[PDB]
Amino acid sequence: RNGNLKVDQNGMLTNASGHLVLGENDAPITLPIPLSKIEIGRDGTISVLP
Amino acid sequence: MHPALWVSKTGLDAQQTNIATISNNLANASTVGYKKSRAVFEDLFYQNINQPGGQSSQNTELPSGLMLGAGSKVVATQKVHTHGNAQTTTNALDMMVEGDGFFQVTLPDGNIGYTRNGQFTLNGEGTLVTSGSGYPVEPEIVIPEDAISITVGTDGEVSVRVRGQQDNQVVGQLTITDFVNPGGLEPIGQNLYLPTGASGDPQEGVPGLDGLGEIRQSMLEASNVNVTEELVNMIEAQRVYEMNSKVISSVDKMMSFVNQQL
Amino acid sequence: MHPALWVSKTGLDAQQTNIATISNNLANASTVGYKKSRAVFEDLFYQNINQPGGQSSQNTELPSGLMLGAGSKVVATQKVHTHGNAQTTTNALDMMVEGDGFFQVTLPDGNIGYTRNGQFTLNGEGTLVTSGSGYPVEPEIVIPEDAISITVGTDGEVSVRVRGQQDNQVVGQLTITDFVNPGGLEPIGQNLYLPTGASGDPQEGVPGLDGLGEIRQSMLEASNVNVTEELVNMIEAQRVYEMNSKVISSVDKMMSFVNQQL
Amino acid sequence: HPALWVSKTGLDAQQTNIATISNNLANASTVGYKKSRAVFEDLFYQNINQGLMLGAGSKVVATQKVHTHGNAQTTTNALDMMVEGDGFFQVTLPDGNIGYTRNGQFTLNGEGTLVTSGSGYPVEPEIVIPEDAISITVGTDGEVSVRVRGQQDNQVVGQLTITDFVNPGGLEPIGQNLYLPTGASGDPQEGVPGLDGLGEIRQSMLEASNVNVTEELVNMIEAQRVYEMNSKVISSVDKMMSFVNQQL
Amino acid sequence: MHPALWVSKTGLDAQQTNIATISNNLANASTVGYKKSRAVFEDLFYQNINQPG
Repeated sequence: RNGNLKVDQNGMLTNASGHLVLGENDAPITLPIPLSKIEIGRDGTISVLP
Repeated sequence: MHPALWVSKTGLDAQQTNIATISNNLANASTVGYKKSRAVFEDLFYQNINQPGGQSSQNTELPSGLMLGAGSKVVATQKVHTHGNAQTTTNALDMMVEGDGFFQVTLPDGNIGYTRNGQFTLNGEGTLVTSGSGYPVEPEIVIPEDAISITVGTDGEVSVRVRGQQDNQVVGQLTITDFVNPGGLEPIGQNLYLPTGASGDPQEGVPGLDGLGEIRQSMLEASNVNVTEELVNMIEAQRVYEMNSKVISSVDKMMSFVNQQL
Repeated sequence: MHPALWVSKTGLDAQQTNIATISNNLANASTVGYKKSRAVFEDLFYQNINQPGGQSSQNTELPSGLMLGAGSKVVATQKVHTHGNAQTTTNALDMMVEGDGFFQVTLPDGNIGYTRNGQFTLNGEGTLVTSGSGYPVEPEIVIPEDAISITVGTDGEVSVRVRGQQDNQVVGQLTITDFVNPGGLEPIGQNLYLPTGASGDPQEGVPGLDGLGEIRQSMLEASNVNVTEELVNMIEAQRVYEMNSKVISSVDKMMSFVNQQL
Repeated sequence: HPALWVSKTGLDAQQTNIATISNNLANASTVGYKKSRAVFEDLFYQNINQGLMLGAGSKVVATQKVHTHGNAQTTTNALDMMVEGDGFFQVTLPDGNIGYTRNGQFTLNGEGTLVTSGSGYPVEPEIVIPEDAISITVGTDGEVSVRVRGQQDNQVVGQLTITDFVNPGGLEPIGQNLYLPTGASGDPQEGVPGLDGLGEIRQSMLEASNVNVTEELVNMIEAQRVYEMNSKVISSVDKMMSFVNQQL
Repeated sequence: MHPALWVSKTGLDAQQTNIATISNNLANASTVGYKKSRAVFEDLFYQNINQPG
């Protein structure tokens, strides 16, 4: 229940404890490296701007 | 020692780290390009006592599977790189980045440190340097002595006006660096950051293309600290600090009753 | 440590955002073509301790459940795009849009920015540009050096008076862009907006047909801020901000009293 | 010792009470917000000997939302509106169910559909403002019309509707100034906004919060003192027990 | 220390620039071949918390 998330140098989404955040395919979320604006949705949808 | 004593002591250290983080933000409440930090807490591991050895799981809602925690700790002091407000100043040598970007300065040891502080000035030779320690800005920008006014374009192009020559002449162009994870940068003081493994690779470019920010002349980026927010966090951290001391006193008084009465 | 401590902190944060929007409106009380903003408040989620309408321990629906709020926040900043008052000037290059429409300019990156500011001028080559940073106006309007006066038609037709010639020569046709939701534009400063996903497709055409506004020469559009309203909104924001600090102080006293007693 | 736990319920009751007060003061500027007050009741009683009654403390059983209409705020925007009476704007949640709101700060999306100025949920029924419109007018009965150049008389693009509930306090707040109908809320009564008890749509108008900031500050005074009073009983029982096991 | 403090500081500086422009024109109310001046205002950057769209 700790939502103190962060983005590493490779885009993998982790939390404050270092645990990798699971995604839609039951796999860790890996976002594109060159981001411009991360805007998480209310339902959990992650919309990012390249 | 008694386990209850050390569990509360770890809570006291966590709050003491939190206090030192809050006081750092309030001290840097006027620094230009300063990003506030927040202490992140997490619990310490849970130990099975009534299972033989370190065996775990099974019936965790029974005396056999009772698990006891070890306290709390501060795992990371996270830098909040929220864009700060702009200060409009009349000095023509101070600059600002709106959006993502870091100014680049050349450290004495050779490498380049990345800064959000745009309070620059000129040295004896005319090279643009930081108005603090004096580390030159990369790329090197040299101002001719006959120049009258310095104009820095929104894409980093520095041009000067020379009397007797219509139209400005360009004497250099700045570049700014953006990182994949600016929160992974290592602070070294002097409003300077150093690249690390968790940060990523320095991605330079013209300030205004490929998602980079723009250079604003005669403006300064104020610190993004919220003085009221720090004071509210100070209240919560103070009361939690006192609460853990109550437990330590309670354990000491309980044990003092044993060896005295018994 | 106490829910009321953090619930009131959200109220403090909400007012700080609210005051920052009010201060921005008063700062831009003389900016040409500036649309005022208002912060949009909303409550946070409610903890569902007791279900409203759910069966109780005696099989009776609860007419009102025990739902605890979490505070409030500013969720959006809505810009009111109502037309401002007109200022009559003697400059022949400053224009105004009577009705919906935005002038389009070419940004240094290459994209098109949309502006309500009409203060324009000419560069060295005679192309119509912005009076501020100097970006050209789309479509480019080149004023020949043999012209003695400039007349901008109601439908954006630019004509110049040339000595030795009757029937003034037309040198270009200006077009303006309207949006279904101008409040969805992204303010990038410099009186410039960028199209977004919720702004809608740009609709470009002659200034005066299909719901587009008309261009008036030698007239400027004043800001639409209500200076008296911002002062009253500052009175409200200051007092609500203080009253939230009253709760945090009272909770601090409560926790201090408990530590001394318990 | 039951005395400690009796006071602990009194401490927990006031902590929940202060939480509602802080939420009332936090939402002192939220448009269309209804303040709520905590409801206290005493716990069950016990007969020890048998006719001696001993209480168990107190608790907060409900947070009653007072749906009294707030004051009026005059605005210049042509899309924010207020229901002058009883009624709720209905919006379409992403889940497909219809949510109900009293905040009237609306706007248009990319296609012209009327949506909320916050999360962006569409407003039911869907009203689409054409790109040729120069002004938007909302009547006292929800009749939305647009002024189109080159054509005399405003054409009607739709008509807004509102819903009234027998017991608005039975609604379940889900944040974002939105409510979900529940079992005790009632049966959603739609209709023309202005007939049959339904309120009237007031364009370019907003409904301010109805919180009484003076009352909340006074409520903090009584809640704080009673909270500190219950701590004194706990401290006294602590010293009473500490005296006995030390004396004997 | 406060976002409103910095925003209003820019407003004060802008108005001082506006007044000095107004004062210069009134000082040169009798100068031959003097062209009056007008101050051009423009808002600064907007911090992007939630992206529109």
